[PDB]
Amino acid sequence: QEPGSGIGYPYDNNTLPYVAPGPTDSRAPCPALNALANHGYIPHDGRAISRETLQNAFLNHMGIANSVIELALTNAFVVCEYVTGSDCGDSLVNLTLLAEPHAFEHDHSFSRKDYKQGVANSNDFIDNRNFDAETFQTSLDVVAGKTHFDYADMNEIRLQRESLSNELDFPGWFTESKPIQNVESGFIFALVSDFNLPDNDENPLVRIDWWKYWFTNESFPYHLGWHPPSPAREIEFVTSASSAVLAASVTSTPSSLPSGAIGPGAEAVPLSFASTMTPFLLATNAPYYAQDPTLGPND
Ligand code: HEM
Ligand SMILES: *[C@@H]1O[C@H](CO)[C@@H](O[C@@H]2O[C@H](CO)[C@@H](O[C@@H]3O[C@H](CO)[C@@H](O)[C@H](O)[C@@H]3O)[C@H](O)[C@H]2NC(C)=O)[C@H](O)[C@H]1NC(C)=O
Ligand SMILES: *[C@@H]1O[C@H](CO)[C@@H](O[C@@H]2O[C@H](CO)[C@@H](O)[C@H](O)[C@H]2NC(C)=O)[C@H](O)[C@H]1NC(C)=O
Ligand SMILES: *[C@H]1O[C@H](CO)[C@@H](O)[C@H](O)[C@@H]1O[C@H]1O[C@H](CO)[C@@H](O)[C@H](O)[C@@H]1O
Ligand SMILES: *[C@@H]1O[C@H](CO)[C@@H](O)[C@H](O)[C@H]1NC(C)=O
Ligand SMILES: *[C@H]1O[C@H](CO)[C@@H](O)[C@H](O)[C@@H]1O
Ligand SMILES: *[C@H]1O[C@H](CO)[C@@H](O)[C@H](O)[C@@H]1O
Ligand SMILES: *[C@H]1O[C@H](CO)[C@@H](O)[C@H](O)[C@@H]1O
Ligand SMILES: *[C@H]1O[C@H](CO)[C@@H](O)[C@H](O)[C@@H]1O
Ligand SMILES: *[C@H]1O[C@H](CO)[C@@H](O)[C@H](O)[C@@H]1O
Ligand SMILES: *[C@H]1O[C@H](CO)[C@@H](O)[C@H](O)[C@@H]1O
Ligand SMILES: *[C@H]1O[C@H](CO)[C@@H](O)[C@H](O)[C@@H]1O
Ligand SMILES: *[C@H]1O[C@H](CO)[C@@H](O)[C@H](O)[C@@H]1O
Ligand SMILES: *[C@H]1O[C@H](CO)[C@@H](O)[C@H](O)[C@@H]1O
Ligand SMILES: *[C@H]1O[C@H](CO)[C@@H](O)[C@H](O)[C@@H]1O
Ligand SMILES: [Mn+2]
Repeated sequence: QEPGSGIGYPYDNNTLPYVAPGPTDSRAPCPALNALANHGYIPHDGRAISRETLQNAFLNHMGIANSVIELALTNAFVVCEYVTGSDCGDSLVNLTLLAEPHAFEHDHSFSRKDYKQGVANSNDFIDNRNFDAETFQTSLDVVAGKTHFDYADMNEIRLQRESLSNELDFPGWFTESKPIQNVESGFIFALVSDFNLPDNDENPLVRIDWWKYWFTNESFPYHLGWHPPSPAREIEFVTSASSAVLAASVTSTPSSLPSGAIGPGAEAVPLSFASTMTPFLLATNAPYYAQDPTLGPND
């Protein structure tokens, strides 16, 4: 928000306004990075981003401690080297390259289509990067009529998304990514679980309106009473939440789940790519921004 607005106070004492991305700006397949870039906490153009810039942006403006993004930074730069063909040092070339498929970006996302989702031909690919309202609605509908959801509900959401993706993706494309997705499940609990409930740290419940605002608008749900978690969330909270989602009892089993969908997941680890492997082409679509309504500087 505008720095004088005081909207972030006393949690964020140095806010910057929302500015929609323009057609030449680089955006990510990540709703967090996109929100940060829309506020200029990382470059508004989404280019040439250092680790420290990301660390400070997350810590000071989202209540996410450095520990939470350690592996994410490692993988961002692994993917940068893979996509660009050379070491990216400590300047991430852009956000868009993070949508390189079957890498850090993965199938069965909560709010993005898959790279080969619903394509008639094997060489076809689509926008697996920008927010997709229809896709996100398939996640939201699992918790329809609710204001909050818990670990078991999140497990049901990711199963629905796995089922849909496995059915809709071009044959042979779908690849399960439980470890990375469920770190992201933990990220959702970390950012938009309801800290106004007495047992939030032990038993976090996601506020659906907060989640929907963050994902749809790629800005922060301050108007809904959200604020950055304080103290900043740490990695322990995230991986615990991740394990709790995958441990939760499934009471509704979708059909067409991949092998081993139900049950614990492997620890997320550093990515690696063969030098022989050429990257998949990146979707080239202009960056998504909310248009129904468009957002003001304080939104
Ligand atoms: C340097 C830090 C980060 C990097 C490089 C990064 C990168 C990514 C990438 C590549 C994806 C796409 C995966 C996919 O859904 O196919 C993604 C998704 C996601 N990210 Fe980030 N991320 C970072 C930090 C965070 C943080 C701190 C949060 C929240 C606290 C966050 C929230 C999410 C969520 C919820 C998704 C899933 C979106 C969906 O499934 O529709 N990210 N991120
Ligand atoms: C974010 O950065 C990535 C990585 O640099 C950009 O993707 C790459 O964009 C270049 C064009 O600047 C593409 O190069 C072109 O490739 C074709 C086919 O190989 C070739 O015939 C052309 O002469 C040219 O070299 C490159 O393919 C592409 N990389 C991938 C894997 O898709 C991306 O455009 C950047 N996005 C933004 C919004 O800044
Ligand atoms: C995206 O952001 C807009 C702007 O903040 C949301 O629309 C507003 O919602 C706030 C409460 O968060 C209300 O005070 C305003 O009356 C609304 N204004 C307008 C112009 O509609 C919108 O709800 C957000 N989208 C989602 C899905 O959360
Ligand atoms: C991205 O741009 C490429 C050319 O630069 C196209 O070949 C791709 O199909 C893809 O096009 C999509 O996004 C662009 C924005 O660059 C739109 O102009 C197209 O209409 C399309 O949606
Ligand atoms: C914001 O400023 C107030 C008043 O000076 C202060 O009490 C608070 O600690 C500040 N918040 C942060 C996160 O620095
Ligand atoms: C989440 O899981 C990690 C291991 O992946 C632990 O280090 C952390 O304490 C939490 O249980
Ligand atoms: C790890 O931490 C999470 C979040 O604090 C808990 O919900 C979980 O039960 C475990 O203690
Ligand atoms: C990972 O951690 C979660 C949260 O404590 C457990 O519920 C799960 O069984 C696994 O050990
Ligand atoms: C069985 O119960 C779980 C508990 O959350 C739900 O997520 C599911 O929809 C089904 O009703
Ligand atoms: C749906 O079915 C699966 C496998 O049959 C169970 O693991 C799940 O608990 C739910 O009943
Ligand atoms: C229980 O929930 C799962 C996941 O949302 C569905 O696949 C199933 O149809 C039932 O409603
Ligand atoms: C979230 O984190 C837990 C604990 O490391 C994993 O088991 C899960 O697969 C996801 O990566
Ligand atoms: C990480 O691992 C891959 C193999 O999966 C190697 O090709 C790469 O060079 C790095 O060691
Ligand atoms: C990268 O590009 C090579 C050819 O240069 C392909 O063979 C490969 O499948 C990938 O698309
Ligand atoms: C979002 O932006 C548009 C202009 O692009 C306005 O018409 C709207 O009222 C809101 O400010
Ligand atoms: Mn994805």
